[PDB]
Amino acid sequence: TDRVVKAVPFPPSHRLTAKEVFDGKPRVDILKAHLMKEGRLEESVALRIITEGASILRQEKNLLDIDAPVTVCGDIHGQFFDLMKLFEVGGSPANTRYLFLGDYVDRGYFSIECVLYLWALKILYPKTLFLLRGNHECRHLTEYFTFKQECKIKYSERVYDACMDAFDCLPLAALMNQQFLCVHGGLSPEINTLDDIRKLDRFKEPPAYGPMCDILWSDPLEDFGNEKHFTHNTVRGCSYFYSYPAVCDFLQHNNLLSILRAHEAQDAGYRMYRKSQTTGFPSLITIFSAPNYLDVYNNKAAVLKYENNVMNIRQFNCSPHPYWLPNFMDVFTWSLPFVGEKVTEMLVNVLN
Amino acid sequence: GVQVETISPGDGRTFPKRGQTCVVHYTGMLEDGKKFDSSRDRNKPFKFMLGKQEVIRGWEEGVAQMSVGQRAKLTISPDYAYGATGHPGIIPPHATLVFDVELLKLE
Amino acid sequence: WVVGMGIVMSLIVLAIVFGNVLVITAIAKFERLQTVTNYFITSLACADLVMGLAVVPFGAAHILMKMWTFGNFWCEFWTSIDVLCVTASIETLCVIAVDRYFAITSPFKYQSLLTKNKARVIILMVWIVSGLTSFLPIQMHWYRATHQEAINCYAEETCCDFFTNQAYAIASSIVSFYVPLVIMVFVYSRVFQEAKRQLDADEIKRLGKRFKKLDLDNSGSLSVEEFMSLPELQQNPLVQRVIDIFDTDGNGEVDFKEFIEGVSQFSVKGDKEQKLRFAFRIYDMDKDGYISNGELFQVLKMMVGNNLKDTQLQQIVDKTIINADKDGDGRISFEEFCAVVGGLDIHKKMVVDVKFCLKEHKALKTLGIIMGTFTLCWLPFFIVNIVHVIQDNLIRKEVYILLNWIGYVNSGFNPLIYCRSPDFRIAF
Ligand SMILES: C=CC[C@@H]1/C=C(\C)C[C@H](C)C[C@H](OC)[C@H]2O[C@@](O)(C(=O)C(=O)N3CCCC[C@H]3C(=O)O[C@H](/C(C)=C/[C@@H]3CC[C@@H](O)[C@H](OC)C3)[C@H](C)[C@@H](O)CC1=O)[C@H](C)C[C@@H]2OC
Ligand SMILES: [NH3+]C[C@H](O)c1ccc(O)c(O)c1
Repeated sequence: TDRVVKAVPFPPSHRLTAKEVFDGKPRVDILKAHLMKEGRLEESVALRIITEGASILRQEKNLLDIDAPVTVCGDIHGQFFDLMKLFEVGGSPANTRYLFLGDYVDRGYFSIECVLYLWALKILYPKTLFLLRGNHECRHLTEYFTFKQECKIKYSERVYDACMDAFDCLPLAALMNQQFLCVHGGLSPEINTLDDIRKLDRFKEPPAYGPMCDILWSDPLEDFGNEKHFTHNTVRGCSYFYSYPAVCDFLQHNNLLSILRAHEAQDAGYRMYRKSQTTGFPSLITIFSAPNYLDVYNNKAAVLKYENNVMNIRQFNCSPHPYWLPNFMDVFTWSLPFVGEKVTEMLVNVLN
Repeated sequence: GVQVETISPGDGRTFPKRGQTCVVHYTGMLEDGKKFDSSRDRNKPFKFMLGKQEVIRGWEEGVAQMSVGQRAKLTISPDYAYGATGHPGIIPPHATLVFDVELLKLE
Repeated sequence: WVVGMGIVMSLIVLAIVFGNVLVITAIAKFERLQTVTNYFITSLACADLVMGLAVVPFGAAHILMKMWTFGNFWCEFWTSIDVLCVTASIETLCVIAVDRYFAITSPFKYQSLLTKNKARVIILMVWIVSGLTSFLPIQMHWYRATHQEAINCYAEETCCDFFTNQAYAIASSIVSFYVPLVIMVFVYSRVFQEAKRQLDADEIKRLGKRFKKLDLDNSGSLSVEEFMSLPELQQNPLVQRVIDIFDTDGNGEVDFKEFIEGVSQFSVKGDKEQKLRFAFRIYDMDKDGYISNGELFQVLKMMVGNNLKDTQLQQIVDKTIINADKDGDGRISFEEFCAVVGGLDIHKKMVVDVKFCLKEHKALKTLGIIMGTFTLCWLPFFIVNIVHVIQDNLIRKEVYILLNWIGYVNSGFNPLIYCRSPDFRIAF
């Protein structure tokens, strides 16, 4: 008939042409409640949102200086329906502030919606929600993975190009409370003092080598305390490992306490590395705030929270979501070859 | 062709007959590990019958060698994969595929 | 009585106008019945609509009031429109006949050479030739005789009893309804000859033998249980659907007349559009012309079995339909389908070893019926005219008008013949 099974809700089929999402403060609650409902937006309003977000982000420093009571968060990877759960767990942006360390886009079917929501929320709140840059925000990884096809199907490719031109301006260091450092990857041999990341320009796509590429791609050893820094890695094959002496020397030369990062998925959601004997806080902390990564690992996410010189960790849980076909195929392209094969088989069998 | 190199082999006293249906949780990729489909992104096993030719022949001659519970890892050549024509939408032509099938039950 | 005749003429004019306008709208609007043959049909419908609307009411008023108070000029105009409409209809009929002959004798040449522009050009050419042949002699007064009362009716405004010049009658019957008549008769006779010979070209006979070998019930038609007799045809999921594509008559049975038409839809050299249309027709579970959500879900539920949850399938179907609607109806048409699919190149995957194209056999009996009806309705009047040429006038003046009215009334016969056709029936 009209609908064989009706218990499942229907996606609204009317776009929003910049008249309700805006006011120029953008409206957030209705944008959430319409993106929560598998809605959509007009193309021009999406361009306006992304361009405004780029304009606010470009004026920001290259090494963000953040105040104390923050709520650090890990890499999302397009899990929109868990991004809201993150927001209801760690307090809504009205009263508490956020520091998003890692990437957002590839390896998920709701990445454009996630980045649209995050950048509208950044437009409305410009000094109470800080964003950082991850490795999945380039022209190689996104085209390789399922983001370019996502923008091509849902929206026009011009949205994709604007989105890249606006990802290319995020900050990358984000010092925190004059005690911590909050990078997406880790240190680099070419970077020794904090001022060394106050110089290089971030307005270009990360190279395959150098100081920037080694801050978004690096990865620490799994055996801290290994017998004797700059050993290459094989998991990425694009940057350097770094052992306990490297981090310890970095924190001794520059008076800090710890570094945070958001690559290595943790089944508990977080990991505090080997204890630093100098002070007593762990030198390296790994966050991860994407539950059910790739829908198979069946982990659980986590959200660090820093307050009153105490880091307390809020655990997390998954959440259901709608279903998309792999690589966004409509049912006609999905099942037409099978239809042709079955018709041809039956006819070549009936004739003889 | 097709080669099975088990990871966590299980009981080998049961083998798939020609007239039975095998249930598997396949998690396929391309040769470089770029995952394109999985049966754990859905909460549902994949059920297929031998003899009848609907699965690619690589499954037909690569799942037969397995047993109950024996997780494996299939390297399907372009001869036994979709071949020259490929599949519109997902798989480019002349593709070598890698699967992670796991036979669980037989009905 | 006078009132009864007036009511009859009013009903006849209303029926003619309504039917012709219905046919014109059905051809023009649906954008699928826009074959060149359908354009010729539109020209014919325009011709007989013009004749109906303009001529029939006024001739009715002439026969009713017994006095024609409209004018000498208006009389000339009316008789010339009459002659124009009859000649135009008879010429477009033979144009259709020759078109069908060329389409059957060599399908590829007609498919490639003839385009829409050529159809418009030839239609306008034949219309203007007939229009010249009808206007030019009438307005220049070539037909007025010497008989004194004929001159009186020429002078008197009331009288319009057509009067020949003893030479105008002969020249017009034999430049308008005797050359095109014989042409459209023997050309279409050759069309039947070629169709009958082509239907038995040593290939269809093998299919007939296999058909009779597969027909277990020996009733002359194949039922569904007979198709699941084949041990490797039963396990097919989408067998039922294909039966419902072959079963175009709706009776529940497939017979040799439509089995070959269904199989001939697939060929090594068949048209791409035919195969794409067949692919589309799998999803139309009611042949309504549009793919609903219930149809697009019940078709997919018999292929995926229970490998996807019900909710996941419904969600992806919803998203597909929402992204495919280019007009807001909520159901996909064939144009939207050919916008979505097309580029996959799936028409190359539906191939069967048969080599014969029985495409131009679906529109042969209806056109023959139209030609036979037109000849049967209009020939008696011209034969009486050729008897009456000579002043022998064996009996006339009150037989001669009833035959002109039998000729007039046939313009309503075409829409009925069209609605007898299945696609035109569902169109209306
Ligand atoms: C609704 C109708 C479609 C119907 C869909 C389902 C029942 C759902 C089922 C989970 C399929 C998945 O749909 C989400 C999806 O599985 C893949 O992702 C995949 O990992 C794959 O390669 N598999 C699946 C596991 C068995 C091996 C192989 C396959 O042989 O699959 C078979 C296959 C595609 C046969 C091809 C057909 C084309 C020929 O040219 C070719 O001949 C060489 C043989 C499947 C079982 C078909 O029998 C049935 C269907 O197709 C494909 C990449 C694309 C495929 O969607 C199409
Ligand atoms: N009223 C005249 C009748 O319709 C008719 C039709 C065609 C002719 O060539 C003709 O002379 C007369």
